[PDB]
Amino acid sequence: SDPVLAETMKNERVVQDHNSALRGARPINFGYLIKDAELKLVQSIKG
Amino acid sequence: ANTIKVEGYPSMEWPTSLDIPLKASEELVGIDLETDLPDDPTDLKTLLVEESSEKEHWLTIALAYCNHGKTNEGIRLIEMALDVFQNSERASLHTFLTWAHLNLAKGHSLSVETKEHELTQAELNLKDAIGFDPTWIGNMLATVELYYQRGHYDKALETSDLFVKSIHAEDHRSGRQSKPNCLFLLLRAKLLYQKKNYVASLKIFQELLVINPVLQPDPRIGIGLCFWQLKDPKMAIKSWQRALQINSKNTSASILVLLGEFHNSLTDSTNDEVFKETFSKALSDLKNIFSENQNNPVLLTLLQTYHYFKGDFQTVLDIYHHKILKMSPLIAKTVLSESSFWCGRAHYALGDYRKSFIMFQESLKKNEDNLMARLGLGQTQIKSNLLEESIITFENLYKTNESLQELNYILGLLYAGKTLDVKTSKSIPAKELNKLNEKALQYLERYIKLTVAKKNQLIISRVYLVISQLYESQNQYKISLDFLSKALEEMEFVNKDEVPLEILNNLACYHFINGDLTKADNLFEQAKAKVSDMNKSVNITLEYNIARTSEKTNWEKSESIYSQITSSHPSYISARIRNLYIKFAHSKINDSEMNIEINGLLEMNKSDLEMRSFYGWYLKNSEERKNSEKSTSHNKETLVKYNSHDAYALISLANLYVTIARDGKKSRNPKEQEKSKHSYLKAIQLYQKVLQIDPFNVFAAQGVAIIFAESKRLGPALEILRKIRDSLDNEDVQLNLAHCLLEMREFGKAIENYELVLKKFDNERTRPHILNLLGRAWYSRGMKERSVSFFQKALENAKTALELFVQQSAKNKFIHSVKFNIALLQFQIAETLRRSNPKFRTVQQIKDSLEGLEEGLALFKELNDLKEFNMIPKEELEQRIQLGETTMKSALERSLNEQEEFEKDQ
Amino acid sequence: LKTRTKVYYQEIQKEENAKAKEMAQQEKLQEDRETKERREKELLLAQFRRLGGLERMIGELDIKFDFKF
Amino acid sequence: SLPVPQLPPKLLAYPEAPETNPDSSQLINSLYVKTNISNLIQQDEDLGMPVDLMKFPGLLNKLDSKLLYGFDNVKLDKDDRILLRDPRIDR
Repeated sequence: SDPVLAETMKNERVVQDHNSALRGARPINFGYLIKDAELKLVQSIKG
Repeated sequence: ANTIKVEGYPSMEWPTSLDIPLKASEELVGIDLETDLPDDPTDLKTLLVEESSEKEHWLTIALAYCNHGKTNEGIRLIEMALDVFQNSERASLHTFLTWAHLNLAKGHSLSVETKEHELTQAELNLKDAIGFDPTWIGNMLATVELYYQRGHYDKALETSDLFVKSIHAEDHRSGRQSKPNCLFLLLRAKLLYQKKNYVASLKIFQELLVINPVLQPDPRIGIGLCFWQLKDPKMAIKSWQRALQINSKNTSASILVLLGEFHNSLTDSTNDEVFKETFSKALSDLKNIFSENQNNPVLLTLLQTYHYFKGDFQTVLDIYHHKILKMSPLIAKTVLSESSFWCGRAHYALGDYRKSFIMFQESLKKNEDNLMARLGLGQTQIKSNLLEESIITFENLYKTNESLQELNYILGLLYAGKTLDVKTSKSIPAKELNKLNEKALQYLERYIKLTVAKKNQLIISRVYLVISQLYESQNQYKISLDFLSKALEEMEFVNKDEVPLEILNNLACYHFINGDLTKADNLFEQAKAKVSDMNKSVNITLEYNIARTSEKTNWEKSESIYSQITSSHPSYISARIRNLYIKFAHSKINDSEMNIEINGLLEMNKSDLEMRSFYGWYLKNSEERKNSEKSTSHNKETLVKYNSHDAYALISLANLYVTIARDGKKSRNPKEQEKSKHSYLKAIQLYQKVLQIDPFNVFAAQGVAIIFAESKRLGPALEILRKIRDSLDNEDVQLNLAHCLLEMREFGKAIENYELVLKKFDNERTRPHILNLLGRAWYSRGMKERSVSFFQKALENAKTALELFVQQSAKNKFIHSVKFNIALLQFQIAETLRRSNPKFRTVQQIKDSLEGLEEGLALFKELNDLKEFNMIPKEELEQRIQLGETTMKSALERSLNEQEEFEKDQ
Repeated sequence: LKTRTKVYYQEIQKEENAKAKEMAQQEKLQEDRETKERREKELLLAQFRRLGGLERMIGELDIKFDFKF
Repeated sequence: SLPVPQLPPKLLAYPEAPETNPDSSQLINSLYVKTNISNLIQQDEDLGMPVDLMKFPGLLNKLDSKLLYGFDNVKLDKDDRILLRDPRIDR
């Protein structure tokens, strides 16, 4: 439609996505919790 | 005039007068050979044939003719002498003619055919002279020189070595000592220079200087040449300057001193004023010298250079095509290569890349070590959309130019452009793309270092931009901001007035994610100061940026800017999304106008993930909106497989489906407990996927967290919460810390984090309800019966929570249990003071407790009369009534006026 | 090979090498006054030694030729 | 819990700066400053040193080749003796 918004459409870049600012400010890796889960998970819920 | 003249040195000047003898034997007929030489040599021929003069007089007059510019006259004179002196006396005449025709073949403004004719006549007369006297030094020297003039350098060197061997042998046979022949040494020196043996050449040229410091051709020219090729330009120039100073008429030396002037102006000047002065003097000397040597290819190439830098590209092409091209076969390959190079620069500047390619190629064909031309070819390949070919050219150059700064810059930028292209990221594995990134960084960083090493050269500040952009692509924003700021600090130094608004804005953006919003706003607005000329599309973005920093101090300007932006342009979603949050934070609204306008927003761009995340936040916040059962479908449809493998709405669905399972476990029926055993493992069946997609997502970490405070494995859990505190300042995570904490837990650690929630913020719904429910800390604290001042601290808690919720009567339909909590600790201060000892501090203390007890009775009445009250059985209502009230009415008065007597006793 | 001129050449060469080497070694002390900083920054900011500057500075030169090619 | 959907201030791309592009001739000019006329110091294949046997009196007219052998016992000036040193001796 209106192209005055068009120049802006192609010159601005995304500093941080909505799926990528869900991480705080000094991020810590939580890759230990996958195995922590699938251990405690399976050790708990057996029916 | 044309001879070296130095005080104290020897001289090589010819005699200036000549007498001829006569048979009448009058010993004089003087000829001053500077003046009395007739323009027609036949006039002297008549005298020389008249007196039957000796041959040496013919030769002396001919050499005076030659050493006066009239070489053709001397030639014709000895050619007339050749019709007279028969037989063996011809030898010296042929020697003279050989050298005279060599001289003529050394002349400016010659053609291919004229030069070949002169060299042929030289070779012919040399054949004759060798036929007579094959051992005279003049003939051997002419042999070597003719070999030289025809480009047969190896043959010339071998011939001259054999001649020198022969001479030393003949001298050694008859006892004579062999002195070094200056001309054999000079030829050997020039030949070794041709063979790129610069050390040997230089030694011969220096020793020639010692043997004959007035030798012509000046060995100091060769000295300077070798000094230059051996990377000693200062000594080279010193040599050429000396040659010029001792013979101001030495044109070669004047050209060499001129080149030295250009070089020294370009490399010695410390400021623009000295540069313009010295360069103007060089250009002036160039004009003066050129006015008398207009066929000189070095001077013409200097003119090509000046007219290139003067923007006059048409004259560069004209010099090449009308002057240099016609005399091409008669000029040295390196000079011609530079001339072609400048012609190619001209074509490049005019945008003619086919012709510039052709010209740089022709330049390389006559000097493949022309570094400038090879860079020009690389750049032409860039302009011609031959990027991979240009990279091959530049890396082949890099093999032997590892330390060239411009090459490192160029290779770094080409690799950076590749790394940041999306097409390459779509066609090569991630590891390869990352190695490409680090190769770009290697090139750029070594350029930085090389330029910093020479601590007097200025870094092109774009390198910092590019390094910042490379680190930005791989999500390392600390180093990215560092390099962006380094870029601007170098950029404000050079022309502070015009730094791009982009760098100030983007530094402000990087500061926004850091936390400094006043500095971000500051630089955002120093950038709005300098916005562009036509279609200023940058204002929309700048105003949104300022309006988004202005959200938590002075959001009235958020109001203003967002409103005008959305009124001016409609499609900007990122504007009025945040505007409808400034909405919420201040509630200047009807909820119905909200749902109307957003549930208009929804479908205009259905597949925008962000507004999906806003309507997920629309139905789950502070006031009401309890069901959102369709929100199951909302946030499962946001994914719904069109764009699967994404986290936000996914973890929202997670949170809801785990909230279901607590209500599942509350039931006594085993079927729904086993059913909640599905709403509980759906959690860990999806949270695992979202930690797989992005480990550092903090909120998946609190997912696990809220399980353990709920599934009674808290020990491991408050570890994770202590960590997510490091990576979050949300009040939710830290009040969940004090949640998981409060259970099986002394008091100190609870009230700690609950006054940290207190002071972190000033929010008005979480605060009342949460610290209402968790004065419980001091309450259970007191179920341990610590002391009375902590009982009254729990009183503070209760009291304020009550007055808040009753005055905040907008949503207050949840709290009659709270009311009973406060009534309960009125009851529990007394029940603690019932078992007591008189030796306590008593005046003005527990009076208030009995007052509160009667107040709690009054509070009990209200909940007695209510029917909706399903907290405790109504029988047990009336029964706590009777029990705790038959005890207080017969116990509290007891204690009160029992302690009054101890007040009498103290 | 002990001609006077070879010995003379070699003696002068040794002397001049010694002198030039020593001067190069002492180049740092001779006139690195406070002025090293003045000259380094003056050099840094010469426009002719920065991108586009050579053309700018040469463009400002009045002098030019009566080219008739 | 959950935060509000964040849309931070947007980065802008930079305008084209051809003077610093890799195809910029200004890089060639900056190199020219350092290596300028170097490829011209050799003016012709004679190296600017024409061998002319008519500069030696007695040689071509009287067949006296004495002057080809220089002079004995020349003492060189300061300006000529410094040219006898070895190259790049300023380290």
